[PDB]
Amino acid sequence: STGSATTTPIDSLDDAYITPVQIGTPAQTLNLDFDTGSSDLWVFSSETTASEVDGQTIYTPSKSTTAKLLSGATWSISYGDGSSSSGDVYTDTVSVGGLTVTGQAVESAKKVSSSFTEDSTIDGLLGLAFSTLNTVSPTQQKTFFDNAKASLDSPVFTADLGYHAPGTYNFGFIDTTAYTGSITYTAVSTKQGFWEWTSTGYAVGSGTFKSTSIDGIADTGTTLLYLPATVVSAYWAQVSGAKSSSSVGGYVFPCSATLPSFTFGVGSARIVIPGDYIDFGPISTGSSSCFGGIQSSAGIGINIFGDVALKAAFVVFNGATTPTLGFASK
Repeated sequence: STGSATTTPIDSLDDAYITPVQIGTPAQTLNLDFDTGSSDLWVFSSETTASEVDGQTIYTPSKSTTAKLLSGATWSISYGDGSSSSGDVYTDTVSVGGLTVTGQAVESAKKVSSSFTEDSTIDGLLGLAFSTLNTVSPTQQKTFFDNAKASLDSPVFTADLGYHAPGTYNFGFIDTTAYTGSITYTAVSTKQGFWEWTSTGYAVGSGTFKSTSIDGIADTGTTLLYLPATVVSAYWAQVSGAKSSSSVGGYVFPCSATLPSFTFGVGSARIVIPGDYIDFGPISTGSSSCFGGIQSSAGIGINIFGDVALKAAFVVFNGATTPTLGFASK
């Protein structure tokens, strides 16, 4: 089997991407944030504290003939941005882009933090990191991809995120029309539960390439590119007037600037992020200070190849026995 679903930016800045997901019988379609940096599929639901729901579409398991309470199971998750959610668990039929899993753990939120409430466009998350990170207790549950894997034509999914445009998540096949040149594959460590890999270096604009190993994670659920402070300083030094602002919470730059590109290495191959991808607009409405899309990972504890980086590439998440990551230009 295979699946193919369009993923759509939630706003004009590409702050996140939503993908329609069918849950239950008859189908209930929720728009979920596909997140290769976590491993829980959770949804706004009929169980969610009413004051914490503001415009989201909810899953109502009592209206699904295939929903079953997973008795005794609970979940609770905290994300890198400090947001969180928790609740109990149903199993139900879940389909993405034509690909159907029966008996998928659907984690129903009883509580969500303010960040989730305040974002009316995201109805939940669908985690695509390794199932070892799944938070369901006392019986850990598998991700959608792990449940689908054995039925897939090939044990892979691909992320093809758009810049200010829709893109695609495919399951079970590699669309050879969706990228240019060849795909370069690189080793993955699953020791932390992430799609963790090592970039071979970087360049700023038309500058020379710096060969240096940068360990990080391929994370579709993170907006920006978070790299070591050395790398990030080198980038923003090429933008006149750019500075790190502790009051804003990262690098800002004059909105009048033209941003240079940023290149990252994948083995001997090179992925170029155009400068426009690194512009996240005014820090507040009407401001002439703009927020940068490349930020320091110092104090996160991990480097994150988030959407800013991933949307410049066609990315293969290879879930074979020995997992690997593939990157192509497009």
